[PDB]
Amino acid sequence: GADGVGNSSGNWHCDSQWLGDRVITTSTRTWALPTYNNHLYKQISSQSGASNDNHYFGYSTPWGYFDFNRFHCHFSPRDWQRLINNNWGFRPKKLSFKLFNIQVKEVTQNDGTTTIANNLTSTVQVFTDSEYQLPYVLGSAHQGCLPPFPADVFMVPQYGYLTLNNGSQAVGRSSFYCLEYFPSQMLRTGNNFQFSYTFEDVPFHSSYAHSQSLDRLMNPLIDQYLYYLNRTQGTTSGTTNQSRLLFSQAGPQSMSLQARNWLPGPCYRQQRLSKTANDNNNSNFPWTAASKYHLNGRDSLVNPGPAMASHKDDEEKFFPMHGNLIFGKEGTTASNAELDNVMITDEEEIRTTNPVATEQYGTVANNLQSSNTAPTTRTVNDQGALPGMVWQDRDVYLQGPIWAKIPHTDGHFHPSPLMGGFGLKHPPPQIMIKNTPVPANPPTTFSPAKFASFITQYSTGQVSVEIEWELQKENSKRWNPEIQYTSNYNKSVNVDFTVDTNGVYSEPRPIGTRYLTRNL
Amino acid sequence: GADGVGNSSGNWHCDSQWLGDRVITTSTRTWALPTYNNHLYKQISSQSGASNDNHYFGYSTPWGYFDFNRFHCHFSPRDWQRLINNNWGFRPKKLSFKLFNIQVKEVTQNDGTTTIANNLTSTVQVFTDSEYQLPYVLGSAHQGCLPPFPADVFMVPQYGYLTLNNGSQAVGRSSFYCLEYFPSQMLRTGNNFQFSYTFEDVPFHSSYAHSQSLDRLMNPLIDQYLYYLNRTQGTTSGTTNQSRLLFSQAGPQSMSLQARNWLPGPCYRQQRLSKTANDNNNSNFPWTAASKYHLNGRDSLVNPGPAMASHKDDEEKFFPMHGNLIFGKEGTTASNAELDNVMITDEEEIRTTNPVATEQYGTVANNLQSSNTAPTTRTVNDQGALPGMVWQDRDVYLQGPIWAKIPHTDGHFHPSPLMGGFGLKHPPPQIMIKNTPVPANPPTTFSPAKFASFITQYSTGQVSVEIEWELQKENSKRWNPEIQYTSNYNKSVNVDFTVDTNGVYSEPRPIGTRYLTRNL
Amino acid sequence: PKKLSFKLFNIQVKEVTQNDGTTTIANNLTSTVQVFTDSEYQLPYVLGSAHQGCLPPFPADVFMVPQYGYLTLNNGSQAVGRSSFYCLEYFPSQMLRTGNNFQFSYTFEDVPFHSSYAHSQSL
Ligand SMILES: Nc1ncnc2c1ncn2[C@H]1C[C@H](O)[C@@H](COP(=O)(O)O)O1
Ligand SMILES: Nc1ncnc2c1ncn2[C@H]1C[C@H](O)[C@@H](COP(=O)(O)O)O1
Repeated sequence: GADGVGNSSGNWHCDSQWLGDRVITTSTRTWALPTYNNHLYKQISSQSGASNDNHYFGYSTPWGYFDFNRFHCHFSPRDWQRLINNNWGFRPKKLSFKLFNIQVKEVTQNDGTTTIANNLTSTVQVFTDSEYQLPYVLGSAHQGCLPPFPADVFMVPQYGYLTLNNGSQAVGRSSFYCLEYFPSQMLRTGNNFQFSYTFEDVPFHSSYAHSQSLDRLMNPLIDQYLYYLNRTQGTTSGTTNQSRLLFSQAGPQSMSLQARNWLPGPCYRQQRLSKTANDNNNSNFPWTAASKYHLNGRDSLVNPGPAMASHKDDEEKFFPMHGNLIFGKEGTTASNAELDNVMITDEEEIRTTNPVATEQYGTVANNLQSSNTAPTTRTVNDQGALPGMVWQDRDVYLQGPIWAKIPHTDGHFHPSPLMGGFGLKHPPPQIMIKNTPVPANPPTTFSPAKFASFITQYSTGQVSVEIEWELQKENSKRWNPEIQYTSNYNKSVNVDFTVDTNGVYSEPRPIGTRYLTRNL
Repeated sequence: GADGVGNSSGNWHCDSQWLGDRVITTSTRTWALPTYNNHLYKQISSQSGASNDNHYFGYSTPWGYFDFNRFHCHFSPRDWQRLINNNWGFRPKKLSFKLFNIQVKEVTQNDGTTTIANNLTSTVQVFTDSEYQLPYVLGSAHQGCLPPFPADVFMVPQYGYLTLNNGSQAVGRSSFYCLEYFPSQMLRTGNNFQFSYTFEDVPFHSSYAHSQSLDRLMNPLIDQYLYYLNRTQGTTSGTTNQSRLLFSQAGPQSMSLQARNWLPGPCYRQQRLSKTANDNNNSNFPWTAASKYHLNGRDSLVNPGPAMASHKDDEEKFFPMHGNLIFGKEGTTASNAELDNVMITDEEEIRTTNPVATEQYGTVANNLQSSNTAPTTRTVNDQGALPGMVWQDRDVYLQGPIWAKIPHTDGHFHPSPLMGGFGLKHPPPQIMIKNTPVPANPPTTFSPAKFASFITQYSTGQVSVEIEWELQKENSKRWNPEIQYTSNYNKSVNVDFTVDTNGVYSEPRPIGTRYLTRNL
Repeated sequence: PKKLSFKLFNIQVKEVTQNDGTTTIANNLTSTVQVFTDSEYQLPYVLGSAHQGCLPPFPADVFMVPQYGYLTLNNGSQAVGRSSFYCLEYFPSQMLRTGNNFQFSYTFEDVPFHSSYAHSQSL
C-alpha cells in the first residue's frame, strides 16, 4: 500500500453484522502517539529500599503499542446483549489489523505559544512480534486499550517489560530487548500497515448456567440400589443396646447421603468481606489476612483464584476478599476510592459446580476411631485436583479481558486465564509503533558525543480491527422463559451506556454472560 | 391413508425449530368428542322477553369443530420469548392439519355402573369449509381451542351460528345451513384425515415500539424556516397598545408550535377507570356510560375500539372502560370475578402514534372570532379518518387471537381485526367433525316415525397442526441495550408458566410483543 | 422526481490558530473528513421538517452545513428505558483527503405527479 499526501490511505469501518452462525465486528478509532522516553531506552528498577515484595527490574522503551484485549473494544452494548441472550457459547476466529491516515506533527515552543505544524517527510515505525520473541505484556488488564465509545480518541500506551531480579538488583540471566533490532515497516503520510491473524482452537466460552446442581442430579422419585451406613450406635435404645452396624438404602429422602459420581471443582479459600463497613473486624487486614502465594521468597496476592462462587444463597452482600474482578466507575481516583465508586462482579451462576470462595470446602477424617478413640473431623480449606472433579470457569464481562498468552513452560493444568477468557499458546501478536527520531541542528564541527538534540513531534492516525467470532447456538427444550438481560423500562435520569450532559461515555454496570440455561 | 385396527394412523409431532428466516411450529393434542344435540339440528333464539339488545336467532348443530386461533396453541413460552426479543415482525405462511389414531367408544348404563367399550365398526365424519359457504364462527375469541399445555386433553367445541333476526323472531332472508349437505370423509379406526393450507399476503405484525414520537420528530438543534402567528394582542403593553399581528419563526424552543407533517391515528374516546375501587364514581355505569354503537336499533358495546393508548405518562393505574383485552386467570368464575382474578393488558408502546383512549383527541375551532366575538374552543372526543394520519395496531399476546376472517362486504377500511392479529379474506377454513349416528334396536314392524333410538357413544383421537412462520429480522443501530422480556431471577414460589402441586398449568401474565425498538 | 446524483469534491481542510490577537489560517493537507449515507434508514430522519441549512437559492451564495441532532422518546424532561442512542462513528464511512471525492446515486419511488393545475369546474 503506497499512495500520496492528499489521498487517504484507508476508510472508517466501524460496524457489526450477524450471520446466525458467526458474527463479524469491525472497530475503528483515532489514536495519538507522543515521543516516549525521549527516544531513549532506560533501565528501571525498584526504589532503594522502598518495598520488598514489589522489588523488580526491567527496561523502558521509546516504543508504543496497540491493545484491544477488552470486549467493549469490539461489541457495542446492544450487540453484547444479542450475543449474551441467544448463544450457548462463542469464540474468536480471525483478525484483520490496519493502520492508516497517518499524520506526523512537529511542535515548537517559540515564546509563550505552541505552534503545531506538518512534518510531511517524517516517518513512523511499525512491526508485529509474530515469533513471540518479545515479552508478552498484554493480557495483564493494563490501560490504553481502544475506547469503548467509537467517538473517543485515545493515547497509545508505552512499552515496558520486566526481567529476572534479585531484589532491586538483576541476575546474569536477565534479558535486554532492543526493538530497533527488529525489522519494521517505516511509514510516511499516505503509507499504511496491514496485518491478518488466525486464532487457534480454543473451547467456546460458557454463555450459560446449569439448570441442575452437582448434588441434585438423580431421580427424585426412585430409590437407589446401593446401601450406606447411617447408624453406628443409635439403635432400639432401651435395654442392653450400646451399639450396632445398620445400613440404609439410598432414597429421595436421604438426598445428601446417596452414592455420588462426581466432585465439585478445586478451591483456595478466600476471606469473607461485607459491603456494610460495620459487619467487619475493626482491623486493616487486606494483606495479613488475605490469600496469597510466594515465589522465590516474594509474597504475591492470589487476586482472582480458582473459579469459586462469590456468596451462598440468601446473602448477596458478602464478597470474597478480592476473590473476583472489580471495575472502576468513570472518573474515580486510582488511590483508595469509595465502595460507591467501584463495580464488583457477582459469580453466582457457578454455584452448581464450584465451592463458595469464602466458605470451607468439605470434611476430611484424620484418625482411627475405636472404642478408645473418638472420631475426629478436620475442615478442609484448600483442595488440589481430584479424579472425578468437574467445574466451570470465570465469566467474561463486556469490559473484561478477552485472551491471554499461555506461558511457555514444561507444564500447565487448565490453561484458562484466571482473570477469565481465552488462553492461547500463540495469541494475537504485539503491534509496536513509534515515531522515528528526527535530529535537530547539527554542529558544523564533528562531534562523536551521543546525539541528544531532537525535534519534538508526535503522530496521529486511525486504527482498524476486524474480528470474526464463531457462535454456539442455543438448543434448549426448556418450556418456561429464561432470564434475559434488559434495560429498565422505568422513567430514568440518564440512559444506560451513554454520553452525559458534557459528553462523557459511561458504562453503568458490569455485564456477565451466563443468562441462558443448559443442563448438566 | 388407509390402515388397520392394530396399526396407528399417525405419530406425535410436537416440536419447533428455527431457521433464522422462519420458524416452524408443530403441535399435537388429544381430543374427545361427545354427541351434541343428540344428533339433532335445533332452532335456537332469545328468551321470550328476557333482553332486547341481546335478541338473536340461529341454529344448533350436532357437529363439533377444531380451533387453534390462539398463539399459545403453537408457541411454547420459551419460543414466544425467542420470537418477541429478536424480530421486527412476523406472519403466518403455511399450514398442515392432521387427524389420526381415532377411537370410537360406546357407553352403556346397565344398572348403576357405566361400562365403556370399543365400537370398531363405527365411523366419524370430517370436512373443511374451504369455499367458506358456512358462517365463520372462529376469530370471536370463543373457548375450546388447543390447550396451551401439550399434556392437557381437551373437549371439542360444538358448532352453532347466528342468522338475521327481528327481535326473537326471524326474517325471510334468514339462512339455514345443514352440514350433512356437505361432502365429508368418513373415518373408521385406522383411517386418518389430511389437510394443507396456504396463508395470503398479510403484513408483518409490529413486534416493535417506536423510539421517537410523532411530535418529537425534528432536529432539536436547528430552527425551521417557516413562521407561525403566536401573538394576537400581547405587545409592548404600555401606551396605545391594544393589539397587533406578530409572527415567530419556529425554534427547538417552540417545539409544540412548529409546522407539522403528520397526524396521530383516529380515536373513539373511552371512559376512564381506576383499579382502586374508590377513585371511581359510586354508580354502576359499565353500560350507561360506556362507548357503544347501534345497528338496526340494537346497542352493541364497542369493546376493543380503534388502537388507542391505555394511559398517559406517570399513571399506569387508569385503564380504559373495556378499551383493551382482558384475560381470566386459571380457575375464575365466568360471572363477576374480582379484579385480582383477571389480567388486564397495557397498550403503552403505541403512545407515540396513537391518542390516549380515555383522554380527549384535540381542539377544534367553531366560530368566527372578531372584536365583537370571543374565539370559541371545542374539545373533540371523536375523530374519523384524515389524510396525513398514521397509526399503530393492537398488540398480540401469547394467548391472544391469531387471525380473523374479513367480512365479505362492499367496503372495508383497515381490515386488521380489532381484537388484534391478521385479517384474512380467506382464513384457515373450519374443520367440522362429528360421530356418525348409530341406530339402536329397530322394531320388527315398520315404523315411519322419525328414528330417535340411538346408541350413545363418543370419539377420541389425536390432532396435529403445523404452521410455518416468516420472520422479519432485527436491524438496529441502537447503541444501548434494548428492553427484553425475562423471568424473575429472584427466589420464587412457583415457576412461571408451569404446572403446580396438583398438576394444573397456569400462565402468570399476558405477554406483549413490542420489546424491540425501531425509528419512525 | 426520478433520479438523483450526489457529489462532494474539491475538499480543503483548514486549521486555525489564535497565537496572540491575530488568527492565522493554514492548510492541513494530511487531514481527512468523513462522509456516509443512511441508506438503510437506521438513523432518525431529521429532514422534511422545514429546518434551515439547505442549499442557497442563489448559486453564488456560500452556506454553512447544519449540525445533526435527534429526539427520542421522553417522559417530561426525563427519558424512558426504550430510548435509543445512536452513534454515527458506528457506521462505515468513507474518509477523504484533499483530492479525494464522494459519489452517490439514488432512484425515487413511484409517487403521484403533483397537481400543477386548478379545476375549471366545481364539485
Ligand atoms: N482457554 C483455554 N485454552 C486452551 N485450552 C483450554 C482453555 N480452557 C480450557 N482448556 C482445556 C481444553 C483441553 O481439553 C485442555 C488442554 O490442556 P493442555 O494443557 O493443552 O493439554 O485444556
Ligand atoms: N390484517 C390485515 N389484512 C389485510 N390488510 C391489512 C391488514 N392490516 C393492515 N392492512 C392494510 C394493508 C394494505 O395496505 C391495506 C389494504 O386494504 P384493502 O381494503 O384490502 O384495499 O390494508
